[PDB]
Amino acid sequence: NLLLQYGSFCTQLKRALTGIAVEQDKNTQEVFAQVKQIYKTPPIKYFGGFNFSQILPDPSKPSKRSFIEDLLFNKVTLADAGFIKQYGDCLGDIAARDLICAQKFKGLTVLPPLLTDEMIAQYTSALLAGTITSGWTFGAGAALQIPFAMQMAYRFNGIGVTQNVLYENQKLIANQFNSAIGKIQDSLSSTASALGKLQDVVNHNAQALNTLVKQLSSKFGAISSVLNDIFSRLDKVEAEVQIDRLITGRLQSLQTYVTQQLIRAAEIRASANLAATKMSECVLGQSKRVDFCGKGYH
Amino acid sequence: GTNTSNQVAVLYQGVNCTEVPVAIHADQLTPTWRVYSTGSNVFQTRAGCLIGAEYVNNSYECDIPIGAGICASYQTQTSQSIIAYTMSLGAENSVAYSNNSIAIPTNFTISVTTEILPVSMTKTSVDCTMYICGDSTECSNLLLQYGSFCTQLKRALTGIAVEQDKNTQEVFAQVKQIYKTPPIKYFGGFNFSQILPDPSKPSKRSFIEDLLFNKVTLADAGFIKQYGDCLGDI
Amino acid sequence: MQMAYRFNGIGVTQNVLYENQKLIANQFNSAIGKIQDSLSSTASALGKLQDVVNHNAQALNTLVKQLSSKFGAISSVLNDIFSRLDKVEAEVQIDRLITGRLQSLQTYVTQQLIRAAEIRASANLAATKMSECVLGQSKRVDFCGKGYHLMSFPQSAPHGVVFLHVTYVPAQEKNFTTAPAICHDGKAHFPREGVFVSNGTHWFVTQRNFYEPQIITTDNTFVSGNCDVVIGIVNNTVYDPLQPELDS
Ligand SMILES: *[C@@H]1O[C@H](CO)[C@@H](O[C@@H]2O[C@H](CO)[C@@H](O)[C@H](O)[C@H]2NC(C)=O)[C@H](O)[C@H]1NC(C)=O
Ligand SMILES: *[C@@H]1O[C@H](CO)[C@@H](O[C@@H]2O[C@H](CO)[C@@H](O)[C@H](O)[C@H]2NC(C)=O)[C@H](O)[C@H]1NC(C)=O
Ligand SMILES: *[C@@H]1O[C@H](CO)[C@@H](O)[C@H](O)[C@H]1NC(C)=O
Ligand SMILES: *[C@@H]1O[C@H](CO)[C@@H](O)[C@H](O)[C@H]1NC(C)=O
Ligand SMILES: *[C@@H]1O[C@H](CO)[C@@H](O)[C@H](O)[C@H]1NC(C)=O
Ligand SMILES: *[C@@H]1O[C@H](CO)[C@@H](O)[C@H](O)[C@H]1NC(C)=O
Ligand SMILES: *[C@@H]1O[C@H](CO)[C@@H](O)[C@H](O)[C@H]1NC(C)=O
Ligand SMILES: *[C@@H]1O[C@H](CO)[C@@H](O)[C@H](O)[C@H]1NC(C)=O
Ligand SMILES: *[C@@H]1O[C@H](CO)[C@@H](O)[C@H](O)[C@H]1NC(C)=O
Repeated sequence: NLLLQYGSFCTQLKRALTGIAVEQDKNTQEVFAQVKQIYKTPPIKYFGGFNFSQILPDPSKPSKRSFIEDLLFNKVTLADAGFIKQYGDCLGDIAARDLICAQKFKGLTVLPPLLTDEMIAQYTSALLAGTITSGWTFGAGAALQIPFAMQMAYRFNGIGVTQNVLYENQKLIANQFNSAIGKIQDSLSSTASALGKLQDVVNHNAQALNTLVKQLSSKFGAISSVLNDIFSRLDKVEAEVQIDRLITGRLQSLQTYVTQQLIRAAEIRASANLAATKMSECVLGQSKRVDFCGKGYH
Repeated sequence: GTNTSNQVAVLYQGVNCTEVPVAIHADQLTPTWRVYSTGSNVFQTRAGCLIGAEYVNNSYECDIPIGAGICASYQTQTSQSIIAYTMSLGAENSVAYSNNSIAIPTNFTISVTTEILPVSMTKTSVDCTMYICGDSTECSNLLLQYGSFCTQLKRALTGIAVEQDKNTQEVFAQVKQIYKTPPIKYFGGFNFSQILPDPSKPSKRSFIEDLLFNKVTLADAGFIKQYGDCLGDI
Repeated sequence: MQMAYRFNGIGVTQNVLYENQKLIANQFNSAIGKIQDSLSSTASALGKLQDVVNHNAQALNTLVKQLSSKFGAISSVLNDIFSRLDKVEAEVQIDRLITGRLQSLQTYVTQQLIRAAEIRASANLAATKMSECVLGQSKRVDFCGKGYHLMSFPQSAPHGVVFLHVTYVPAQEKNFTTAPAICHDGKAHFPREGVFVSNGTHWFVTQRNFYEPQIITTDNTFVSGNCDVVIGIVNNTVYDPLQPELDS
C-alpha cells in the first residue's frame, strides 16, 4: 500500500526492460534471418575435393548442429537457465544454495528467447548450404548453381589472381583447406579461452543478478532489513519513516540495475549490427575491405 | 486488435500447466478472474502455460510472439479464434547442384527499395527550479543548498541539443554548392518528376517528401506561436 | 552513359543498357509509381520516426505525471504543506518531495542521454550511407538495397532521412552445361571474363550476370599450360580470326 505513493517508477522500469527484451530478439533476427528460403545441400558431398563435413549439419545429433557448433556449445557454460526450472524445482526446496531459485524467489526472472538453437542452426545451415551451392548469387536474388571449382576460380579472380593458378593447384588448395579445418578443431578442443566474448556476456548478467539479490541485506540506515520485524516492533508513525529509507534504497538499486542493463544493451546492439554487417558482406559475397574478414585476401 | 475482436488468450509465465488448475480462484489469487482456467484450451510451452489458444500444427509466419518458437494469431481455423503454432522459417528449397551444370540469368529487373533512418530527435530544455518547486521562494531557498545538480542537468541537455544539430548538419550538409536542375526534364527517358522539387508548393518539396511529411504524425516540436496560444485560455 | 557506367561497375557490359534502355526506363518508372502507391496506402513504413516522436512525447508526459506523486509525504501540494505544517516538519516533507522530483528528473536526463547516443549512432550510419551510395556506387553486399546497387536518391523526412536505393536483380534463369577450360591443340584455353557454356551441341562463352553467347576465339581466351593438369577440361575447337584474313 505504501509503494503506490511513489508513482510510475515501476511501470517505466518494466517498460525499459520490455524494450530490452524485444531488442534482443530483434538483434538475433537481424543477424541470422537474412535468407528468405531454407536451402539444403545435395546428398552427394563432393564439392571439388573440399571437405565440409565438420561444418555441415550432423543428423546423428538430436539437434541438427555441426561438430564445430557442438564444440562451441560445449565450450560455453550457459549458467543463465531461467525458465528451464519452471518453478517446480524451486518449489521443491533443497538445502544446497541454488542461485537461480534464490533469485527467482525475489521477483527476478529470465524470459526464454524467441528463436531456439534448432532454428538458429537451421538458419546457419541454410546460409552455408546456399553459400556452397551458389556463391554470391543467393545474396542478390535466386540461387544459381555453379561448380565449386569454378566458384573458387572466380573468388581468386576477385583478388587479382588468375584462374589457372587454381586449376593447376586445386588438389593442393583442397588439402590446405582440410588441414586448416582440422587445426581449427584442434584449437577449439583445447583452448577454451577464445570464447571469453560470450562467457563475459553470461557472467555480466549473472553477476548483476547476484549483486541485485545481495542489495537486500543492506539496512540503508534503518533499524533492520526485515520489514515484518519493523512492522512488528514499531508503530506505523515511525515505521513509515523507517520503511521509506528501505523503499528508496531498493528503488535506487533497481534503477541502477536498469541503467546498467540499458548501457550493456546498447553495446550488445552495436556488436549485433557489426555481426550482421560482417555476415552480409563476407558470407553473402566477397569483401575488398582490408582486414575486415581475416588477415590476408578474403 | 479491439476493432477486430475481443477474444483474449492468457499466458502464465514460468508456471507448469499442472500448477495452473491449482492456481484457480477456489483459493484466493491476485486477479479476480479465473474463467479462462476452466476449459480444454490449455497448452504447455517453455515460456509457461498458455490458456485460450488452440495449438495448430500448421506453421505460419510469426504474428504475435510468445517464446521458444511459439507464436499466436487470430484466424479462421474452425468461426474465428486465437491459434498457437510453431513459427515457420520460410519455404524449403534445394539447389540442383552438379559439378558440370551452371545457371546463368537471361533477363533482369530494376527494383527501387525504400530505407528509413532516424537522424535527430527532439531538442528539449528543463527549468529545474520551476519544475521542482514552482512559484515558491522558500522551496527555492531550500533547493539552493542541495547542489549544482540543476546546472549539470542543464549542461547535459544543452550538450544533447547541440548534438542533434551536429547530426543533422553532418547527415545533410555534405555538398559544397547548391546545384540546380536544368528546366529540360528529359533524363534519357527516366521520369524524375515524382522526386524532383515541385515549385507549386510554398515549400519546395517533392511529392514523395510531401507524402512522408503527411504520413508522419508529427507533434509541435516548435511552432510555439510565441506563448500566445498557451496564455490564452482553452 | 551515366547509367551505362553504373552497369559497367557491376560486371554487365553497356550494350545491355544501350539495347534495353526503353525497357529499363519503363521498369524504373513502374517502380517509382509502386513506391508512390505503397507510401500512399501503407503508413507502417515510418515506424522508426513515429517511434522517435512517441518516445519524446511519452518521456515528457511521464515527467509531467511524476509531479502528482507524494513520495511518502503527507501531500503533493507544496502550498498545502506550507499552510498546514510547522517549519521543521514542513522541511522534512519538502526534503522528501525534492528528493523524489530530483530523482525523477535525473532519470529523465539519463534516458535522454542513452536515446541521444542511439540516435547519434543511427545518424552516423545514415551519413555513411549517403556518402557511399548517393555520392557514388557501392560494391558492399546488401549495404544499399538487395541486389546490385546502381544509384540512390535522398528524401527528407520528419526526424530522419529516406533513401531510394535502385538495384539490378537477375530474373529469368536457364540451365547450361559448363567446363573450366578447353583443349584445342593440347593447349588449355581459359576465358578472360565469362563462363564457358553449352547446351550439348556447341560451346560458347558468356558473361556471368547476363546471358550473351559469343564464339570462343583467341581474343577472349588465354592459353595457360597444357591439358594434363586441369580437372574436367573438355575438348573443343577454338576459332582463329587471323586465318581467314590471311587467306583472303
Ligand atoms: C572428410 O573429413 C571427415 C572428417 O575428418 C572424414 O570422415 C571420417 O571422420 C572420422 C571422425 O568422425 C575420422 O575418425 C575418420 O578418420 C574420417 N575418415 C574416414 C575415412 O573414416 C572423411 O573421410 C573426409 N572425406 C574426404 C573426402 O576427405
Ligand atoms: C525481361 O523482363 C521484362 C519485364 O518483365 C520483359 O518485358 C516485358 O515484355 C512483355 C512481352 O510480351 C511485355 O508484354 C511486358 O509489358 C514487358 N514488361 C515491361 C515492364 O515492359 C522482357 O520481355 C523480358 N525479356 C527480355 C527480352 O528482356
Ligand atoms: C510439468 O509437470 C509435469 C508433472 O510434474 C511434468 O511431467 C512436466 O514435464 C512438467 N513440464 C514442465 C515444462 O516443467
Ligand atoms: C499435430 O500432430 C500430432 C502428431 O502428429 C497429432 O497428435 C495432433 O493431433 C496434431 N494436431 C493438429 C491440430 O493437427
Ligand atoms: C561429379 O560428382 C559425382 C558425384 O560424386 C562424381 O562421381 C564425379 O566423379 C564428379 N566429377 C565429374 C567430372 O563428373
Ligand atoms: C506577436 O503578437 C502579435 C499580436 O497580434 C501577432 O500579430 C504576432 O504574429 C505575434 N508574433 C508572432 C511571431 O507570432
Ligand atoms: C535445372 O535442372 C534441375 C534438375 O534437372 C531443375 O530442377 C531446375 O529447375 C533447372 N533449372 C532451370 C532454370 O530450368
Ligand atoms: C543450343 O543447341 C542448338 C542446337 O540446334 C545450337 O544451334 C545452339 O548453338 C546451342 N546453344 C548453346 C548456347 O549451346
Ligand atoms: C576430348 O576431351 C576429353 C576430355 O578430357 C579428352 O580426354 C580427350 O583426349 C579429348 N579428345 C581428343 C581427341 O583429344
